[PDB]
Amino acid sequence: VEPYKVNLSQDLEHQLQNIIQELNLEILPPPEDPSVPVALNISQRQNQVGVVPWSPPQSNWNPWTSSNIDEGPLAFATPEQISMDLKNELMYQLEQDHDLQAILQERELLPVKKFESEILEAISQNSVVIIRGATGCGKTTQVPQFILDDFIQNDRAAECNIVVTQPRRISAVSVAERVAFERGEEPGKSCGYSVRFESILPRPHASIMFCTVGVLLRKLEAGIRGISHVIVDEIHERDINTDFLLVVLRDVVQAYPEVRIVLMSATIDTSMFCEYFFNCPIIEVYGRTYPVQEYFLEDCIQMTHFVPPPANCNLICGDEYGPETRLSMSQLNEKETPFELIEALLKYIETLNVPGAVLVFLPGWNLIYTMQKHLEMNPHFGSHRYQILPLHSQIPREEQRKVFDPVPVGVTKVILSTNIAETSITINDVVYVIDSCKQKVKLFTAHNNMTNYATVWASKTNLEQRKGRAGRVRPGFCFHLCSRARFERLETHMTPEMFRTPLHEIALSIKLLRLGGIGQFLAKAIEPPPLDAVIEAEHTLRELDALDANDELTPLGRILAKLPIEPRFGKMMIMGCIFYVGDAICTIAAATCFPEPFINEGKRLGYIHRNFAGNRFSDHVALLSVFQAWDDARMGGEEAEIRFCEHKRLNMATLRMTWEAKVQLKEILINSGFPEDCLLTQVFTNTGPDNNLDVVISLLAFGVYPNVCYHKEKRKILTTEGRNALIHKSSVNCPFSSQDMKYPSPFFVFGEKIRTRAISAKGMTLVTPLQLLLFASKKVQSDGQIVLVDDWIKLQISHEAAACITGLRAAMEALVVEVTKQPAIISQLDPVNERMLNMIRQISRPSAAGINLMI
Ligand SMILES: Cc1cccnc1-c1csc(C(=O)Nc2cc(Cl)cc(NS(C)(=O)=O)c2)c1
Ligand SMILES: Nc1ncnc2c1ncn2[C@@H]1O[C@H](COP(=O)(O)OP(=O)(O)O)[C@@H](O)[C@H]1O
Ligand SMILES: [Mg+2]
Repeated sequence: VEPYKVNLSQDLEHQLQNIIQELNLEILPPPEDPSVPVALNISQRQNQVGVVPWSPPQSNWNPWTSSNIDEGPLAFATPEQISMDLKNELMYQLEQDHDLQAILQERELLPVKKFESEILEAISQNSVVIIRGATGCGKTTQVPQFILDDFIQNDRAAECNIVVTQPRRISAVSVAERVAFERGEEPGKSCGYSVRFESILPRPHASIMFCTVGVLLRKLEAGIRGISHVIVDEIHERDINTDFLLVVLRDVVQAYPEVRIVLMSATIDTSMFCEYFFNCPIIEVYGRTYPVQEYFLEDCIQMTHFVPPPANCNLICGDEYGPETRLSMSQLNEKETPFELIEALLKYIETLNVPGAVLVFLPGWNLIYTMQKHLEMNPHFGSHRYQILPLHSQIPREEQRKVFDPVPVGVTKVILSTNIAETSITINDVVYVIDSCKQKVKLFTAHNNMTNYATVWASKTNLEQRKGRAGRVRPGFCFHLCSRARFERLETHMTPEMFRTPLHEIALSIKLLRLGGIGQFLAKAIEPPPLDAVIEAEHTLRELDALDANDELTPLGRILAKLPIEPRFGKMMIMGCIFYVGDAICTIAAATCFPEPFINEGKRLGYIHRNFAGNRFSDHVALLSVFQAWDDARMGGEEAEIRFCEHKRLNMATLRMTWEAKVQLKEILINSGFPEDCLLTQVFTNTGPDNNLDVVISLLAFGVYPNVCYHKEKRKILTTEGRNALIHKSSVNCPFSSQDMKYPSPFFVFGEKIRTRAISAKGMTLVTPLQLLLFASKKVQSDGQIVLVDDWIKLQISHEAAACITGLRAAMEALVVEVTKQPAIISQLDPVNERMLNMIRQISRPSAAGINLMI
């Protein structure tokens, strides 16, 4: 499209030239001929292979707080006292609690129970152990208890502190709350969880800490201090952080052979892990399972006499089935889930007349919420006959526990669940399974910066373990919604995350923990990542100045490594602190770790939701506005909060988690030397002119880069690549069917590129051309009249202004490096550097680009 004109005032034009002359930067001269455009865009230490240090549990050391015990009963108490005190407390609890006895009886029926003696024997004599058994035997909930009680009953409760790693956030919290119940406790006594931005630490001795691997790695700066056993759960799922930890722990096992690693896996080939850990023993666990009659899409269409509404493996069909079964299946698009058939399959399950729950496997939040409303709109699937419980990570823990509840007699329990119900948790009374045969994976391509949340085909392993969910109670049934032809064009195993995930967050961990070369360390992985991913990670971190030319951790990189956030968002927060808008930026950063706090239900945003935006045309401004209004409503107590959150249609749980995350991000910046006065909550207006919010949007543009786009007409936008895309339906910038939005700038930075039959941009914020050139661009080529931004945008703007705004970028990044050496210096900055920040504040203003949002 034709270049967008930028109306820079003459006063601003000269101010930019002044500060560049004061900063001792030259204006790169124009090109001799417009044909050749000039580009305006402008330690000696090494590490060796070291091991993470280890030490066993002490009496006076708290492993969770990583501190000494000076005051309290266990201050200077002996290991022998503690051992008896905890034993006597447990032995008294068991005989005085008839409710705990009933629970302790349920435990001793679990298939894993009859292997207890063997597991304890293996772990006691061998460093590393693999506990292999079918999903639902009780590996996760019982093994850590067997190990703890074995030390308690034998008067060694002081010599036991267990770490249990889980792949998912909800697994670590659920299991903590479940094992707590199984000991008649709440989390905080002998059982605790530690996840990103949430923790209930357990007691200092005879304790189990359930956690995500990410948390554990961030706490290993000091080393594995005061831990006897490290249990790595659900290794078969091949979480990238789990794979990485197994590299770290194998080095720990070798240097400190007294430590006790315990790997626990579903029914897969564990030779790869066995060989990796020096041919360690494999304890086989198993209970009674029933043969499950497995059906494919052909069987499902024939048994139900189904007819769909008005390469592809549906066009291929077995010749042993009926003619109409062939013709019906043909009309089903395999890149959809057959919603109407699942509804018809539920009806068939009734006709069989054998009471049991139906576990439906769907990919992601989107298709489960679609399946739910689809059913409930049919009165037949009401409370009278049916109980439809959704099961994904983003549900409240109130509703996640309701899947385990028995239902009233003559009612069917249908679980619309994700891959969480595959191997992580087992549901009881499951006789029926409907497998969509799909997975939702986070595929990232760094060349165009596309976050592809794609629905892809599951493996034979997945189908085999999804089938196994039906055969725990009685002879079950599994309904695969994939052709017999498709089952052949399916892989044996899924691509492990290590092969298809960005490694820059693992690369910082490697350097922070001082484990040597990024490539050197990652070469020791059980299945090393692709070369191009390691090169990309090293390049990305060198660009941010997180690493130097020798690939060693800079003072900036050290901060980014300690922040549990995308390194680029980490740098955005550091810059926020220099501009004294740290709190706002910490809020924005935190918000990216949780779902949108707005309850939309799929439909476009109403008045209430859009009113938070103001005149800024920003989902990010809307989010900050919600937090300013919600934080005020909190002062009226817990009930006033619930009334505000329900009146405005906000997820109160999401706002609380985000705020707690913001406080923890703020905490790490303080500990890094940043002053508190640059992180104080500041009042702002989302309609009136506000210079603090102008800067916040500028630093936002830096953060989400290279997610920039240009608006065409209606919902159509063109991306960084120069390809057409759509404004997401959930955005405040998304118009209604008719009324076209007159945007005062066609430019937008945004959060992520959700791919669904097209390119859609979610979490959109309006930016001015000055912000584009300053923070939201790398390559800028000028021909004297027209500048070319990243070879996809042309601006009819002054050559001197473009070179000067590009000057400020380099000046700003130069200041960040100087600030990260001693963050205290942001309070007392050089007069020239304060004048450079004031000039960034100036071009941040809408007025500086000839725009008035009020009009
Ligand atoms: C609340 C508080 C007050 C003071 C200090 N710290 C915390 C805290 C918040 S979260 C947390 C944690 O996650 N600690 C933690 C987890 C894991 Cl998984 C292991 C180990 N111990 S170690 C390194 O492995 O020896 C330790 C501690
Ligand atoms: N929150 C819970 N509510 C009810 N039962 C549960 C809960 N968590 C686990 N269980 C039960 O514990 C048993 C084993 O669970 P788990 O330890 O996760 O097994 P594994 O890790 O071997 O697959 C199952 O019968 C399951 O139903
Ligand atoms: Mg398990």
